[PDB]
Amino acid sequence: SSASTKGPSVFPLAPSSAALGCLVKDYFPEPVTVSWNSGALTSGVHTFPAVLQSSGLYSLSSVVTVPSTYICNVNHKPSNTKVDKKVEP
Amino acid sequence: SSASTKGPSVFPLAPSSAALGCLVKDYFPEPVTVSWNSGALTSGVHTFPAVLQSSGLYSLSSVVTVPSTYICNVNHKPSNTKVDKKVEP
Amino acid sequence: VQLQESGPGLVKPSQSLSLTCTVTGFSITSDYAWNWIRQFPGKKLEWMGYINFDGGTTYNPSLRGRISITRDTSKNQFFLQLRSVTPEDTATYYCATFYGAKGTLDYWGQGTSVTVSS
Amino acid sequence: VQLQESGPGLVKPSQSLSLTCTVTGFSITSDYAWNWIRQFPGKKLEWMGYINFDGGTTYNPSLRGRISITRDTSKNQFFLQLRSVTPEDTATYYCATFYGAKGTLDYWGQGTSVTVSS
Amino acid sequence: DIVLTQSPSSFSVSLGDRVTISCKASGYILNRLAWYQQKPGNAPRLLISGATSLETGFPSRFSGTGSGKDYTLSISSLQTEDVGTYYCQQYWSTPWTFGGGTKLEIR
Amino acid sequence: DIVLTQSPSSFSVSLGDRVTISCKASGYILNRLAWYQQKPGNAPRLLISGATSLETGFPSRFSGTGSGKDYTLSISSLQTEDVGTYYCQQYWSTPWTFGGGTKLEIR
Amino acid sequence: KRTVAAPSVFIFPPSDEQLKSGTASVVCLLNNFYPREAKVQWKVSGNSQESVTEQDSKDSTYSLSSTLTLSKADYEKACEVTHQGLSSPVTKSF
Amino acid sequence: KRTVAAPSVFIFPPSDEQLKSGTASVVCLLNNFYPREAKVQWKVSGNSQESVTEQDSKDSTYSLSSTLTLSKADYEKACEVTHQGLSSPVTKSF
Amino acid sequence: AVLSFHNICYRVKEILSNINGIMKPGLNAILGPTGGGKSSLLDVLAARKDPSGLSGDVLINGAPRPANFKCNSGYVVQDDVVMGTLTVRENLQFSAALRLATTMTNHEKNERINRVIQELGLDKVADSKVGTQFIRGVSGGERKRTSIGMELITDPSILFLDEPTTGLDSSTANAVLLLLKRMSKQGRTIIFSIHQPRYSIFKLFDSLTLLASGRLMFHGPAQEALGYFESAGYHCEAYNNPADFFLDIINGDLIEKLAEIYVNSSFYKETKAELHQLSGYTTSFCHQLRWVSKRSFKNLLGNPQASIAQIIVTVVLGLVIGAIYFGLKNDSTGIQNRAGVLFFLTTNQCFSSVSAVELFVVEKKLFIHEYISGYYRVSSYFLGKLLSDLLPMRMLPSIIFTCIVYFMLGLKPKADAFFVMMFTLMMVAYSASSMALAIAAGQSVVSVATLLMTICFVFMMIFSGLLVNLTTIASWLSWLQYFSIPRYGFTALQHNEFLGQNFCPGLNATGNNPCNYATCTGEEYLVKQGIDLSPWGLWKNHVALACMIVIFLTIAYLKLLFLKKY
Amino acid sequence: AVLSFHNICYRVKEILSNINGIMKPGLNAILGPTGGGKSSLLDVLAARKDPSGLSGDVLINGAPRPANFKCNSGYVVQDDVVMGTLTVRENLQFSAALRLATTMTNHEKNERINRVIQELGLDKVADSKVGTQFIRGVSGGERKRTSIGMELITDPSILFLDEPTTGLDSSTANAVLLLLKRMSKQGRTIIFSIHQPRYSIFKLFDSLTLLASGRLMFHGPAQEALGYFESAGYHCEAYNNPADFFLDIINGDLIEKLAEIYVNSSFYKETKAELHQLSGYTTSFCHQLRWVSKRSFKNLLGNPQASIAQIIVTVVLGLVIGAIYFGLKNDSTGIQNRAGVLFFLTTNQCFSSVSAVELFVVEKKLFIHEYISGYYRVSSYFLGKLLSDLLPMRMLPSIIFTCIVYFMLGLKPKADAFFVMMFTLMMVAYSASSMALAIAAGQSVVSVATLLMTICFVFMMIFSGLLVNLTTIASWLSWLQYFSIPRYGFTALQHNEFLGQNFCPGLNATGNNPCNYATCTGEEYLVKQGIDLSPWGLWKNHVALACMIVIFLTIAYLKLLFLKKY
Repeated sequence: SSASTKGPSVFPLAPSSAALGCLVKDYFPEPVTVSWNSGALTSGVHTFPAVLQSSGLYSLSSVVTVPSTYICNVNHKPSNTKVDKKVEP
Repeated sequence: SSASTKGPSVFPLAPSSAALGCLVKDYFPEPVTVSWNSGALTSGVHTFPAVLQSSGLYSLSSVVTVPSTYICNVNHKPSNTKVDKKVEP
Repeated sequence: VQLQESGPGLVKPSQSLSLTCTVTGFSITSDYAWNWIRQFPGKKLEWMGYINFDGGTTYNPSLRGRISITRDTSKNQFFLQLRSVTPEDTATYYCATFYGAKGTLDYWGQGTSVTVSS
Repeated sequence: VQLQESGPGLVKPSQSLSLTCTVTGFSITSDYAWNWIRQFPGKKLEWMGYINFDGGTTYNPSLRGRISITRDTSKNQFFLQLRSVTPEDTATYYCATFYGAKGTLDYWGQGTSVTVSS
Repeated sequence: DIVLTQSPSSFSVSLGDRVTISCKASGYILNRLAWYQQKPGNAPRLLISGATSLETGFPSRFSGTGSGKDYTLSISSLQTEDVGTYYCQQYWSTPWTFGGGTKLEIR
Repeated sequence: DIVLTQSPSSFSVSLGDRVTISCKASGYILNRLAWYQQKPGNAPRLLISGATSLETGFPSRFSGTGSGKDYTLSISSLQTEDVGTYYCQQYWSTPWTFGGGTKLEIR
Repeated sequence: KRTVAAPSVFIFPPSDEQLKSGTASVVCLLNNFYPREAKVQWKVSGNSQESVTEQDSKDSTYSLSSTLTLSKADYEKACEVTHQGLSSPVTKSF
Repeated sequence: KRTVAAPSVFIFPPSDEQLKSGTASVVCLLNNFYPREAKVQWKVSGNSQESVTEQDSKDSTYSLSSTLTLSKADYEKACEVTHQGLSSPVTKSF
Repeated sequence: AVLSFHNICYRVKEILSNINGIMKPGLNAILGPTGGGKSSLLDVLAARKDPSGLSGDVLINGAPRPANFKCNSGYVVQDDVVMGTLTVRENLQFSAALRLATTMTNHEKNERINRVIQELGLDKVADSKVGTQFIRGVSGGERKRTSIGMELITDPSILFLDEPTTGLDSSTANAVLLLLKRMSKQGRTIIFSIHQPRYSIFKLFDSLTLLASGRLMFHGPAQEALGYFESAGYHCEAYNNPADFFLDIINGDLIEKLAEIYVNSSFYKETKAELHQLSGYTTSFCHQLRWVSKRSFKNLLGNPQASIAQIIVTVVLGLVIGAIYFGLKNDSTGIQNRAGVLFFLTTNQCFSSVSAVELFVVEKKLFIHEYISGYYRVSSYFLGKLLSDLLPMRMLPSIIFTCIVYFMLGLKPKADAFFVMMFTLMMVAYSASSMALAIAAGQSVVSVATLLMTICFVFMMIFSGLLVNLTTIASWLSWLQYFSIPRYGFTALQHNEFLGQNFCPGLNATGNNPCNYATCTGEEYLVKQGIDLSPWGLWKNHVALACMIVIFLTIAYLKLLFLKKY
Repeated sequence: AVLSFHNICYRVKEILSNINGIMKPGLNAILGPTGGGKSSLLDVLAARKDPSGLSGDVLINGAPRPANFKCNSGYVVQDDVVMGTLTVRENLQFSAALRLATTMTNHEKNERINRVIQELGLDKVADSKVGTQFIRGVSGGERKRTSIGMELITDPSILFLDEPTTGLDSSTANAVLLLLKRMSKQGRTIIFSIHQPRYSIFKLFDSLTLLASGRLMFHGPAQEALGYFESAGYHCEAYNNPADFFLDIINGDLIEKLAEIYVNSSFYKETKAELHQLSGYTTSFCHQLRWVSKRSFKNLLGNPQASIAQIIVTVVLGLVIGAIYFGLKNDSTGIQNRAGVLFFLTTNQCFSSVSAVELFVVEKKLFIHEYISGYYRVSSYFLGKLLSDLLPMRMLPSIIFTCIVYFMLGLKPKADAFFVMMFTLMMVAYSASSMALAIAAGQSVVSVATLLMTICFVFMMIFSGLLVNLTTIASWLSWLQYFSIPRYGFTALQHNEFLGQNFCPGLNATGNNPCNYATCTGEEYLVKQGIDLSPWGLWKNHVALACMIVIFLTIAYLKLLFLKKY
């Protein structure tokens, strides 16, 4: 369990038919914050409690509940990987 | 003692030139009592505290101090060996 | 020496919670005091109370009137009963032994989760 | 841990008796109380007094004003000094350690004889 | 009652380094302080009893060095077996209380 | 002060037999009673410490079974290693006192 | 006791955009289930991460989410959920 | 301290009566010595016995005594004392 | 009946030098300055002074006074000793119950009471209370009439009154002396002392005796005194009272001149001739116990402070202690709480028992008057007052404290343990109260006894065994512990609470203690206080309290037996 | 100077109804029954009654009484308030030190004192003590003269005396009124009340005023009263005193009939005419404190019980405690002994301080008279009495106890520890004494204040921390501990003794305790009592005692400031 400073991978997945989930996969140091429509929506968010791996890395699951354009973006701090992801309506 | 009852051996020794010593050598059970001239001279006696042997028998040294006929005798208890010994003037 | 919690893992609001602890390798009426401790989803620990080897008992004031601890000396059991249960607690419950002369919780059961909700 | 008595084995009536005890494997200022005990000819035991780890001291009332116990913390020594010595109290003198929390004389020196005569 | 504070909620330390955990009481505790180690999925396990005495079954890499109201747990040369959550507990006053816990998230 | 009586000055017992030594206090002693074994030419050695607890480095053939003012030391299946003088001691009151001693002698 | 409920399951497959990167995060969302304690297994494992979150704010069930990290060499070749609240697993494919 | 001393030594040989019994009890008495702590050794080694007693009533010196038990086959063929307060030991023969 | 005194002298040092006179049916007044013979002559004539000093002779109708005379004559004290919380009917009934013969039916005693209460004009107040600090009642003039009626029960041929109007307003004092003159016309001989009477009073007297510094200044018919002193050489103006003019002559406007003139005067020679011409229990112990106890009980009920106030303070203090010590624990504080609450309970029984000093002290003047007058034995009085006042007022607060505190604290939940506490709290109250009666009996003031009682209890309370460990005290003080009342109470209560308690939670110290200093059971606490763990270690304390009761109640009785009555 | 009063009425309910008269150089007497107007008219004339009820007008030489009048006129109390342990010279010197101007040399004040002490005929007793319980001294006649001289220091034109002959023998009462008649011939106006004068006094009066039930019944020249009542229809015989005959008429041998006659009588019309021919601080605070303190100190030295007896009791109790607790140990009994001895020392400072109730209560009548007479401010009086009496008698026993016990017991052998005990024992004595003065100030009797003080200390002493462990008490009582004086003393003493002590011999327990429950060091004992181990944990107790001193001494001052003087 050893982390050198490395930034998250990010992926939003479109629903079956509704809720949107974006996963912020492996990163460290850990003070990550996640933003929906770059702050234009904040109701109905649940970031699920983060994981820890045998490498010493952390993982976070970000979800919105809404009958649906969307942006998932991540202003992660000690690596300037300000990761940004999009879906079409 | 390792074992039950046996009676003392007794021997008085005459002096060099004065004191008289009689030794009451190996006996058990232990509550021996010693008499000089059958009680006619109780003054100047010292019975030394008894020994204990590797067989567990007991031994007692009986002495009188006096410028000198004498009797050393021993009314020993469970063995009934009423041992008696004599010297000349 | 050795402890084991058991009981219903799921209970209604305003009902009563109930856990047995069974002891082996020692007698609950010989020595020590016998505790209940809970650990919250927020990972903090709360001590709840004890029954003593002589059957005297003591409780945390946070649980005023909600708790009692009782025993069955026929079979080395003691029991947590916690009435008017509420979804705000919903913790993991441990029985443990307080050693008396040393002052510490030296032996613990594996602990059991309790869920409370509508 | 390890104790050893030493001193003059022979002393005059109305003189003062004096024994050193040297301790090794432990420090006399650390924890215990440090005793003197005597055993009489025609065996019986008398406890005489102690000095404590903090330098406080206590004595048997049979020895009223005759005894003092003192120490040299530079070299783990403590001393029995017994004034107006008399032929009635020839004995074998032991130093020993009182364990405090346990309440017993757990460690003893080999002891030293003292003769007093006219 | 008496409240215990552990000042950091979590650390970040490298393997093989030194680490030091601080527990602050509201009242005087007079060394009636114990430390518990918890591995995930298990009961808390006693590590130190009294402010300074280590339990048989832990290595002399651990020691506690508190007095008065401020207590601390030291690990010198920490090892991979030491990863977990640590709690102080007071046992001076009858409503016994734990500190908030602190997590050694070894990195 | 408190005086201890051991009733016999000496016994007489065979190898492999059972023996039982009685110590009577004048005051209540509340289990602050210890037993010492002395071999000839040696210091007394502690045997029992608090009226019922036995020292590490003695056989479970010995045990003490007193209460109140009357205390006793038992040997069941005595052996040749056990021969010697035995003393009780109280440690309740500050002038500590030994019993008169009692001797075990082979038969 | 809220009223007991075996799960509902929704697959979260990659977008038309993601597959340009040579690897994929393929995902399986567990929703409406009760009482907290289910598990997920991956078919066509090891490359997996998952979490359970708190109770839902209007019906008081639970939510859980789970992952597999995968390559353009093996994505185009399912998640199965085990829960004790019904007699069998349920499964669906990306 | 009474005034320091060596021992004085007296042999205690058998009577004309005792030798009729097939064995003898020849003896060695240690008297006037100080301070208590002599030893006796026998020459011309088995079945040795010895004992010691308190101060004398006028000078407070000690007394000691010792025994060799012996046969009619070997009586007609001495005790020595290693008291350290001498210049060197003393001996005499029955 | 005529009372004649010849050559009276009295010494304590003389105070009556040589006095001669006769007194007769009618109203006879003894006057002079306050330090003179006036009061001492009345108390010699009445047999109220000690016969050891009296050197003359007193005769009735020409025959000696019998030893029985104190029972056959009435004597009225200056300041009234009547029971202020009984009614006028009840005060007369208590006198009639004890001074009349046991022969008489209750109707034959009520005929005597009715003749008396009518003759005194008390009819409108017969059933009114005689007045007390907490009870407005009958007026000072009627209070004086009531006291006279307690002597008229026996139809005495002679009444003595000490200073009968020296305490009343002039318009009452004339009505009291007009009542006395109507009584004198019944053939009763009335003999009394007074302080500076008005001319309006002095006109009533049938004889005057005048005394200064233990010398007689005049004796004769009363209206002749003015003519005698004007003949002797003094002068009275118009508008001036003869009774002030006499005391003015005594004060020199010298007493050797006034004594020598009287020896030469006609009134002496006539008196001397007359004296040479003249010189030619009722009831059982049981009935006295019954009536003494009865009066004492009505008095206890007729007072708030002696009853209700002490009960209210007991209940309030019982509930305050019950709140502070609520729900005792079996922990490190449990010994301190049980030791401290039981020490409060015993020492509170001692200091609340200091009020027993007031039992005999407030009654002293009434007791001495009734005892000299032959109402009762000292035995039946002393027992009848213990049985009535002291007994119930020491049971009640002991029972109340135990019922309130015991189950609030949670002391040992056993029936015999509760009754042993109740009995132990009661024995320490009777013992402390008996010590108060031994200190107080025969004294005249509450304050010195109250101080000495308080000083005794603070020294006894050091030796109680809480503040100093009794096993540590040096042998030359240690025997002082046997003299302490709080210690026997506190030892019995500690024995009863602590046996079989445990105080180290999680540590079974019953068979061994694993670390020596811990003090984990109530037996370890008891032996560390030097207390005995046997049942005799409990009961030894109650036999000690019973002995202190018997010794102190004997000292209190012997103090009333050898008190000086005269 | 002539003092005249017109249409005087007074109400509390009326007590003076309507009264008119003139008083003139000479000897003027006010007579009647005790419940009548006699004393209330004297106190209205003298300005000794509250002006809120007074409904008429009083007028000197034809001009109003100034507010300054109480300083320019003499008033002599019925029962003398003179200092019984000062001498006659010293009592007059204290009056001269405060009533004369600060302008005057000590010789110019001694000329005033010598003129006064000679005029009163005190020359043979000038340096004798004025008499006390423990000190035989000057007799009641010269004691009354001494009190008159304290008013003559100022050469007052008017003297008022309430009841000046009441409590004196008839020859002394004549000598006092013969002295007063010689003074009246100096031109002084002397106005006084009497309880029923002897004829030989009544002949001396220059005017008589007679009052019953708040009605005037005569006012005129005194010898005309007999002729007026014989004209009104009554009869005096030979041998009868007019002054008794007037009170007999008032008693009905009706007062509305006798008041109506006076309104119609010649003596009214003559009086009414003249009343229409008319009507048509001195000294600094410092000097007052100096002399108040001086009188108070001479008084403390002039008494055994207020000084020597408390010192002797302190030394004896100090040596008794020193013997019982001799040579404290560091063993299992050492905590009990140190806790119990320090608890005895603080509670003894509380109960011995109950004697402070007596400070102001015994002086109350003297204080009110001297304050109304303008001797001093209430501020300089209250401070001058704290500084003189209370201050030294609370230092001394605190110093003595500490010097005796400390080295007998073997308490901590450090210089600052010894002085912190001495200072803590002294603060608890001043605090307890200040609470006594707050309860006692303005009350008239010792007994109720003494009981209330004693009841307060037994409740404070429960919350001391020995008898109940304060950490265990329920939260709704627990705040009562902050009100207790013994607790701040006992906490400061326990902090000072126990820090750094060890009590488990043969065990070290500074870094760990091998088994809990053992209680082996004084810090473990202190925290188990709830005491704070910091230096502020010691000193917090002394700031609390200083606050209780300041609050209670303010309540004692405000009680004397708002006491009713009239």
